[PDB]
Amino acid sequence: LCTHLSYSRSLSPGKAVFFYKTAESDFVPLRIEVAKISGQKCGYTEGFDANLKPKNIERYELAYSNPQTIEACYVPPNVDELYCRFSLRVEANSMRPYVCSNPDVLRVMIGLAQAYQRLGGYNELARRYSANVLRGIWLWRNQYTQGTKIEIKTSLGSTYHIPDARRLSWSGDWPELEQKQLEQLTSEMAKALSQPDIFWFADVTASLKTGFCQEIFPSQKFTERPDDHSVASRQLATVECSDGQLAACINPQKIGAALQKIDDWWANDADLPLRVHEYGANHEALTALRHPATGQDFYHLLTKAEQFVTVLESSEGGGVELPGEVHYLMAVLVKGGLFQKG
Amino acid sequence: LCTHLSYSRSLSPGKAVFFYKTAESDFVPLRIEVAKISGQKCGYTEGFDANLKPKNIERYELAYSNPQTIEACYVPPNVDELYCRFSLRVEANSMRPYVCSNPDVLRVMIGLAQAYQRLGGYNELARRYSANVLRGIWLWRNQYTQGTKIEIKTSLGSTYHIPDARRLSWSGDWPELEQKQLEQLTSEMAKALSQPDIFWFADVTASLKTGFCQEIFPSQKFTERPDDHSVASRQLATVECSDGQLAACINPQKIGAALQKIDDWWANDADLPLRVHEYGANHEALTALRHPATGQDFYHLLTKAEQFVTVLESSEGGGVELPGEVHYLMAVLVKGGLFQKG
Amino acid sequence: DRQLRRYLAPYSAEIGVDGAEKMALVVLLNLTLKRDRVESLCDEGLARQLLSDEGHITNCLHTVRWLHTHNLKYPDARVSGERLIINAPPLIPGVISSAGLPMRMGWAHDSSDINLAKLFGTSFRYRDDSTNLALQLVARSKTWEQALIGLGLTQQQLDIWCQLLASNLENNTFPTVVSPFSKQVRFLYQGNYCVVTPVVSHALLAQLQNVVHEKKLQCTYIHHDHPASVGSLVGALGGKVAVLDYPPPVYLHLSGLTVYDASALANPYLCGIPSLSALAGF
DNA sequence: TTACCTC
DNA sequence: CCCAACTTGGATGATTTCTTCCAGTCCTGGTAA
Repeated sequence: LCTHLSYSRSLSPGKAVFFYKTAESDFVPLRIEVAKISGQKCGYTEGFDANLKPKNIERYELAYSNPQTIEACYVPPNVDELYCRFSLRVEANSMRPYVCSNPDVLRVMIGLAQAYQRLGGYNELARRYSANVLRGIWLWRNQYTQGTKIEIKTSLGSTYHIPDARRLSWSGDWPELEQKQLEQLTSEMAKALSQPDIFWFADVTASLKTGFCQEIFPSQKFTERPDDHSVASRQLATVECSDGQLAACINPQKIGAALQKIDDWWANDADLPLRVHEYGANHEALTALRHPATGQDFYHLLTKAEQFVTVLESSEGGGVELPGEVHYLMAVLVKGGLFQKG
Repeated sequence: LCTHLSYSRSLSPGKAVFFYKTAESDFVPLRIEVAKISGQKCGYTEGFDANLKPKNIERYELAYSNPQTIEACYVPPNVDELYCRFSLRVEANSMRPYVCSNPDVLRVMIGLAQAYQRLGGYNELARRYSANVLRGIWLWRNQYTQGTKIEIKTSLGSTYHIPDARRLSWSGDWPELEQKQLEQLTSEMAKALSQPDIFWFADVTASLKTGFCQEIFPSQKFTERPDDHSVASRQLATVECSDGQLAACINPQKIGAALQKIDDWWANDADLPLRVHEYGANHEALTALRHPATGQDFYHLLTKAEQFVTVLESSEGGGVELPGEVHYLMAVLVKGGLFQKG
Repeated sequence: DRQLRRYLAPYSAEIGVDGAEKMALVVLLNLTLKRDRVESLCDEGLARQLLSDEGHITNCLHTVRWLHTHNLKYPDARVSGERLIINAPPLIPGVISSAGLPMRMGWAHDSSDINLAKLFGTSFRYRDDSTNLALQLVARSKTWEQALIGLGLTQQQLDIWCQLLASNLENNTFPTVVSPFSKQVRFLYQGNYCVVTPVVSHALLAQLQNVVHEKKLQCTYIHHDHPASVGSLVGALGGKVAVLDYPPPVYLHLSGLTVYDASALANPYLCGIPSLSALAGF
């Protein structure tokens, strides 16, 4: 390796905002409210000490409530559907290092990206990214609707339409006249990812049909423990509109974390995909699948490039020859960052 | 050389400010926001030591997040286009040393500038500066829009208009009715650089057509590593309006760093140009292309001025016969500084 | 080594010379020359040569006539008249004064005797007490006389000097008249008025210069122009003299009084709250 | 009427 | 009036700290031959 090496971020959304329409005004923001509640005194250490004698608590002392201050968000009465919208840009920006201090490293990283491009493989990554947009997984915990409709309009003049996204799986075969749109979208994106000087934009709007006063789940703020007994313990993220009103939103990197969730190349058993990570982090189980001790992480693999180019170059292409190790590496270069001080 | 020798800065901008219009008010500033995020534990030395056994880290220990504090900036919902503006002044100020302690050095520096002016040459420098204004490369990382429109007005009554600047190259032939405006602008500036007592001003505005909530990239401040965990690690540069509002901007020397990027006279192979520098510093590769060991730097070249004047004086001129070494030297004198202690 | 000159200075602790009387006479005689002419204070030859010069020694013997215990010129070199030699007053339990200190003398006459005065007026510890060369010779101290004759002095020259040296310390110990440039202040004493003239104690001031630097006390420095014209100690200190600095932490009823330019130097030893003798006066 | 000296 | 006020997992990685030449006076002492 070498002292300096960096790549930039080649795929990115802006933020998502919730709103609804009225008969007289086309854009009304969804907003949040704040309130004080009476909670429970419960859970471990409420009544225990290192699981020994359960302290010296009198029977009546746990019948008391525990008050708290929280923020919450609900759809108002008589609104039949809620809209959510965001924009997405894609750039062919993994073809070249943002910074590299070593001409011998540089010629190889370039040779590899090109060796890969012409054998196919950007189609593979594009298919995986495209599937995640049309499935709707970027709504996170708000997927539970009575019906979800997704529409996309790109800068090249195409239109895509999924009449109901509630049941499209990661693994399976999509119903006819939807499979068709996954193929077309893949082609626009596969190009955008590898050919330079194309200015490609997507504009994604989804509609949520909801319950009478359904609760909505926007991004939370990261805060420290409060000590004024007045400020809300849980706080939600909003944006300011041109006229000064506030609206609920989902943060950029939270939308992005969902879109890039395409990694099932480990252990020769696909299961469910992980968010691409140099160490294979798994947040649900609090562990790591590509721990350095296994030889399966990014940094071990980064040093084999000379051997990968040799294989990719010797193959004919357009076949089934691309291994999991090459695909993984390309996915990491797409989510660019700092690979330095070797 | 001698103990005192200085030139002043002959070409300079003020600063660039981002704003947008409303139906009721013409100047509304774009402003910045601050927020907490949850990051990744990743990269070398997170899990390694001299590339050997990756320490004694338990598998679960890398699945933890790494929080950070950043400032950021986004265009608010429903604004159709963003404006950016700055002013530029140019002075005929490379004809004479600001300070010189040696009468024999002085008569030579004067002789040279004049020998150069009358053979042609300021036209060449003016063309190169002019091309960079019209292209729009001073927007740095904000060039990726759905359309870029550039408009210029000057103190002599001229107006220039590039309806769409997104595709004009450093090297190539510009489309018709744009090539023409480059020629006209070159003429005004060639005079501004060479004749005294012309008070020449330009006022440059551009418009950016953007995405729904596209991110904007203003200048950053230079800071030291904090340890209070309360101050942002990434801080952005703003200005204060006369009414107290703040706005995002680009620093004067960051606009200037782009405009003066006209140096492809090294190694007899033009490639891409460098920012004019006495040692040819290359910021992307972390190196220097006119290292003193090559004989190609400013200081070696400055000592041959007596010989260059002789050639210029004997030559006919009016053609393309001037050597790279003479053009380089004049470019450095335009970005004046301190050239002493021989 | 310059440290030898430091330890023989009036502002340093006194050092013992018991069993070293021979080199003590050599060093002390050698100090009578300008520093630029002497490569060492330890050269026996130079001392034997200086000792044979009756004129040089005569000029040195003459300085004895103005040795004093209290210095009437200290604050102001213009004061003219006689020296003052007085034993320290009885100790008062509530007052810091020279009463608790041993006997010491200094020198201050025409400002050209800085070097020549050092032969007889320089003190040292001997037989475990405080003395100087003039006292040991006047008292007929045989050990010093035997070393001095051994260094080349004729018995007849010593027999004459013992007399002239003693004579210079036998009179003019109290001034005849009050000098015109001295201070005079008057108060009631035993039912009537008396005029008081203060004077600075040599022994007391010299000790203070050492204590404030060793015990780390709060202090400042007072400058004197032409140090040679004020005295032995002021010259040795280069015209800079240390004093204590202790400022405050800030029926007929008089309210709101303002004073401009009050004297903040209560006595030559102490800066701080103005002298209480002045308020009683008021 | 002249000069002689303190870290 | 009256009763309560919350457990947890976590707080960064890279390399650089400049230069030229200057630093004003004058009036303000006792003592001896």
